[PDB]
Amino acid sequence: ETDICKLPKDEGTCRDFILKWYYDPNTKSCARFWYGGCGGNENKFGSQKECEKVCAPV
Repeated sequence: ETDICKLPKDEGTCRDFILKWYYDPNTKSCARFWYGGCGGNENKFGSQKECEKVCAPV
């Protein structure tokens, strides 16, 4: 959708690890990643369902 969905996965830094989801434009679907708590970007969602609503083509 918006160009935020095309941003790269960014695991960031810091050690407050939380599992997040990001949209992968190459597979047209969201996948999980571990975010460290600092230095990420906006292609980062708390659930697969939210990532898919905001980002996926259908």
